[PDB]
Amino acid sequence: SSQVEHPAGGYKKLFETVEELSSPLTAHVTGRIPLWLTGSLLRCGPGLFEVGSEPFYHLFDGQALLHKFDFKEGHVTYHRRFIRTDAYVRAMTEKRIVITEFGTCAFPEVTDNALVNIYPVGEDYYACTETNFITKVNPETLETIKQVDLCNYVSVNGATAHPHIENDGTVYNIGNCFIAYNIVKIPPLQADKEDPISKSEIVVQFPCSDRFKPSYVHSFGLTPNYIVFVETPVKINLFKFLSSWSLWGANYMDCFESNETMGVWLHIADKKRKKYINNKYRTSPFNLFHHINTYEDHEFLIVDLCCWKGFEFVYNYLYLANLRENWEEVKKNARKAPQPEVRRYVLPLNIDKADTGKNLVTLPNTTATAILCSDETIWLEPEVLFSGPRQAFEFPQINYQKYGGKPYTYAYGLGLNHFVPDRLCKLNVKTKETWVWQEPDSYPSEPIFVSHPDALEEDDGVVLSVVVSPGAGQKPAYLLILNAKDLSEVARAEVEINIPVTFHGLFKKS
Amino acid sequence: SSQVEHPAGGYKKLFETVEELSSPLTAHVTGRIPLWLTGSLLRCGPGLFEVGSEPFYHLFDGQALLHKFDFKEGHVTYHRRFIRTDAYVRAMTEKRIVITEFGTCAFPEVTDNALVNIYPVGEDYYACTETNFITKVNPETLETIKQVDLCNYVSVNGATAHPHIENDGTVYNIGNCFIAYNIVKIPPLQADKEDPISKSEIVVQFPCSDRFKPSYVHSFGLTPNYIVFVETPVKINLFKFLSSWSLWGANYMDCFESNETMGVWLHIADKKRKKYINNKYRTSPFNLFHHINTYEDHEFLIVDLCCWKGFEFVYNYLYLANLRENWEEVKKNARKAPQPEVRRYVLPLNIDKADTGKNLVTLPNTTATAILCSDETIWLEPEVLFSGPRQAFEFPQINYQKYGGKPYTYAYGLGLNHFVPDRLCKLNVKTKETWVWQEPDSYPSEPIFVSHPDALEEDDGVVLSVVVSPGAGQKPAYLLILNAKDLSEVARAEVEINIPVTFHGLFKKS
Ligand SMILES: NCC[C@@H](O)c1cccc(OCC2CCCCC2)c1
Ligand SMILES: NCC[C@@H](O)c1cccc(OCC2CCCCC2)c1
Ligand SMILES: CCCCCCCCCCCCCCCC(=O)O
Ligand SMILES: CCCCCCCCCCCCCCCC(=O)O
Ligand SMILES: [Fe+2]
Ligand SMILES: [Fe+2]
Repeated sequence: SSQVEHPAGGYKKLFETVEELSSPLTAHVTGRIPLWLTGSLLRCGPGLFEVGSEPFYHLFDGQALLHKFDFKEGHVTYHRRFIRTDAYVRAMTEKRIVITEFGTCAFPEVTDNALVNIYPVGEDYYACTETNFITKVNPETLETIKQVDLCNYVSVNGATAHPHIENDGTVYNIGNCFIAYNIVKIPPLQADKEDPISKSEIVVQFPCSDRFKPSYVHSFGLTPNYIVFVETPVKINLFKFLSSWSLWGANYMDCFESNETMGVWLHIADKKRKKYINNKYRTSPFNLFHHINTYEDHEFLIVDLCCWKGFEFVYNYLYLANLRENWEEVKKNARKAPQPEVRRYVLPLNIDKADTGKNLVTLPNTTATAILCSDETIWLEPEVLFSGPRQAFEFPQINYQKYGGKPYTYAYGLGLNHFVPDRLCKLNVKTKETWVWQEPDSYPSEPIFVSHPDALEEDDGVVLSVVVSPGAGQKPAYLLILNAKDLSEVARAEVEINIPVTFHGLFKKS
Repeated sequence: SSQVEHPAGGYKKLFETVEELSSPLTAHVTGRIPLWLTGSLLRCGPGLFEVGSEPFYHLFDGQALLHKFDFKEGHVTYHRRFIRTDAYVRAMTEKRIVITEFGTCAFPEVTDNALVNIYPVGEDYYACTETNFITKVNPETLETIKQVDLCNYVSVNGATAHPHIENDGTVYNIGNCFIAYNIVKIPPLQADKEDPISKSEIVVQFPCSDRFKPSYVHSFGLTPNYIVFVETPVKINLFKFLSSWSLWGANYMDCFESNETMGVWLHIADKKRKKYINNKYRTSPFNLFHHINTYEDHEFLIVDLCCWKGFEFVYNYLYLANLRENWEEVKKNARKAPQPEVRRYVLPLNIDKADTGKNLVTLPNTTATAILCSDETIWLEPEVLFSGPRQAFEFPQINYQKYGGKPYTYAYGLGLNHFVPDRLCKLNVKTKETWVWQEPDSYPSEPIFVSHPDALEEDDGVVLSVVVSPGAGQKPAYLLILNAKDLSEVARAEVEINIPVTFHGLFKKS
């Protein structure tokens, strides 16, 4: 949990327009930047929160800004450029809001505002949002290369900002199809050197709980042998979605509703046999954005999730007007929102009818349960790993390359305090011990883990976070490097300009 | 959690017949019994697990044995006597099992085998089970005085072994009525000196979820202004219950079944206005035996519970044959049982329709939620206070006289390890810190708190537990005194004879 209030309102700087740079700045280092840290931290976020006098309304509406911190020989640079999307380019051309964003209807066509994340496919990097358009970008210059329409290649209406990436470069993602949820597989770059997106395929399909209302989907789980998909009660109303949007004046946010009675349905597919498995896993209602990690342990799937307890769409609390309120009002507004909680669910793969009415979760080191009912639904209860009053352990990251999809012990996260990011966290998922890093009037980003090259242990490395530190006596922002063992500070690299909120990203080793 | 295995099987001594004493034994003290500790620890349990060659089958079948440790001027005695119930007396007379017990059908009429608890009404003390018969006993000699049939006074078929006792001596309890659950109020002893049981009344009534199947009920919650009842999916099948029992050969255990679809329904009544309040609180399935404590905080009820996650009846795992198995087999048997978990539920008293779809739990220091649905059910999620793999924090006790029904911080409990009692626990319900007391091959009882008589703080006192320590190198049993602050040992009082399992009891100040 956080141990801090924010009466000064410095968090408002997360949602304030900035300018791009024409070339990299030097970042003033204090402490010691590890000499083995060589490469680029690449992150996305909104950077332009109004076009002239026309305002963007929602957290996810501001125009995509691609950020880069470079690390070489203990020295750091910072650079940023707006992504030249249709949304941005046409807004600059016409000097108004042209494309409808998530929560901002444009007055008189799908957004490609790639403000959320960035990931590799073959030798390329793509910025994304959650729509059918991803944007190829140059990871060294931050130039925008190409718009790619996933619909030209596979049958999906969108795809998440959280694809899983296997060690050979294979990319998996999930997307709505208008009804199913399709898993897309993009193969690694092959000898022929042609673009791996042109070899995309749907490998497996998950069914939908309601023919006319698909669930919103933000991420999914992957193990060597299984794919896990969590169907939440946040639904997309397709009657509102597929009508004339500039008639009645709609945006994406206007098309969501909550199903009060379904709870959550969890789904598994066989990854290698490409086959949906018909186990009716059921539990109580929550929103889910980020899976932490998933793994196989005997005949069981361990599914670790950042949950929000309730069926109301958490995105309702993320209009900019609310996030720009003063501290007492920010807290008041979040009182009735769903409560964040890290939960471990355990999914049995061997369902014996003879165990009807009992708990199937026979593993020795969890309190998670799974009850086989007579209708063959399997009712799940979680083991809670972390729970704090409006204190979210969010934007989770692990040592992904070596532990993604596998037995693991540690996760790192961004700590939200009534939705305001004010700390960095580490959770031991076996023991539930936590570690916190926190300074007054400091607003960090998702922490990203980078392994030490001679690491023996899961947490032998650092985490990198971009921190916004407003109010003079300090420089506006900095790159924070923390030791992954105990979250003690190793270094920081201060810059002379503001940085707004960023959502996701990656470290690119060079 | 426990840190101990039990390969020696010493826990079997908890379920072995003992002989009563004709007068008190001296208990050899080591360490220093507090000089302000003056009075008697009174506890009930089974003491006779077979009649001749006819065996009792279930944990709750053995014949009631009343235990007493006396404390005066740093010296301790121990005494025990079988309760002269109809079950016991007739078994001694006829030299066989005459009355059907909970899980033991008698070959050829309700049991009054008062093996569970003991409590005060006016100037009297009554041993109880959960039936319509309670047994008046003498707290100084341990003589049995008389049988009382609650049906002669109030309309109930039974009553729990966990009445609440207000500071003036008022007694509240709950019982099934064959359909409702009735709250019985027994007033304090008045000037006229007549037995307060003759002034018993039903003050309020809780409705039943199923006309033909009432829920099993073990305890309930009480605050200055409210009564809380938790209706679980463990049901009593009245078609099986009310048929001729010695025809098809039935016992009490044979009449229980689990409703797979209702989950848990929570109920509140206005204590002072004597009125059921019609709020449809709903959550997922669990068994519940013991409420820890209940209290009012602004317009909310805080409801702390020892839960078992699942709908299967936990009492199915408590046949003596299973509890007498070897350790590896005990653990194996408990793998599919419900998982124990301490949970805090929070019940809003102000339901505004304008908040439909949202979390009503606006308190600042909980993660518990309560969601108002369109059908007006209020779906609850808990804040988990303690969770360990088959490690139950059970038989909870608090500083009851000063904190029962009120804001509080500390609970004490008996720690079960795959149902085997092997430690004593303390839980801070605000911070979730725990403290443990544990020795190898030692099997404690429910801890009971005694305040230092001039204490101003909540945990300024001691806990008392009766501990079975088999295997030579030690005396068979002892009374354990721990400091309530940190569970560090203060003293023990060893006795030369075995003591079997005991369930509940009290400290009687003299
Ligand atoms: N990560 C926050 C949401 C944001 O990425 C976003 C911004 C703009 C549109 C949008 O749409 C999501 C839908 C796309 C089509 C298929 C259904 C989901 C989603
Ligand atoms: N504490 C463990 C259960 C035990 O007290 C017990 C032993 C024997 C009979 C019995 O009956 C409970 C029913 C009484 C009538 C009303 C329904 C519950 C209960
Ligand atoms: C760094 C963000 C701070 C302000 C917003 C915090 C509220 C986050 C709520 C949970 C996560 C929602 C998903 C956002 C990340 C994404 O777009 O992938
Ligand atoms: C000291 C008891 C040890 C053996 C039984 C442990 C299993 C207890 C399960 C939860 C509590 C059930 C109620 C027992 C006490 C009572 O009858 O009131
Ligand atoms: Fe995300
Ligand atoms: Fe009990």
